[PDB]
Amino acid sequence: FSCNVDGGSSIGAGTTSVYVNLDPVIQPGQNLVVDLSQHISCWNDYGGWYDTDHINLVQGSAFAGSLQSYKGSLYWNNVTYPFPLTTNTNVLDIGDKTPMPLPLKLYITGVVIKAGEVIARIHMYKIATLGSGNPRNFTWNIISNNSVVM
Ligand SMILES: COc1ccccc1O[C@@H]1O[C@H](CO)[C@H](O)[C@H](O)[C@H]1O
Repeated sequence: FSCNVDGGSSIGAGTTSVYVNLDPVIQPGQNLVVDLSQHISCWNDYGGWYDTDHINLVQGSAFAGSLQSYKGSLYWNNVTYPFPLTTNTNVLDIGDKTPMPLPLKLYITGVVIKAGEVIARIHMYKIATLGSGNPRNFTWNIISNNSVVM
């Protein structure tokens, strides 16, 4: 099982930065959408649904540092969860070698967000089908490319 970010080199586990464009200006009523399907894709390393991968997001996934006070929602694979995540999400099954963009969106409710700032840490868990399933942990550190004001 492997993923990449913005079509980059393969990732089998660990923490990776994911850079996103955010609305440069917001008013207190406005909530920011962060469509992570535009950046993260994963695939089965055999294809053919032979040793199928099972992926979910993990309890404890949350906003980072400054935004710990923020509220939001996390859309994952047909369900919209409160964010930060207080439970593990449903499982997405990955069996094709053709990359699947992750069905993952984050909704977030002067300068409030800095470019280069980690705004959320999303923990993802993988376990396959054969043997022990060779479980792996991924963390996606979501970082804004730009300032967001007000
Ligand atoms: C990059 O690693 C691989 C390269 C080539 C073929 C298989 C590879 O890893 C296996 O992939 C499987 C299907 O995704 C399952 O995820 C196994 O658990 C994992 O060991």
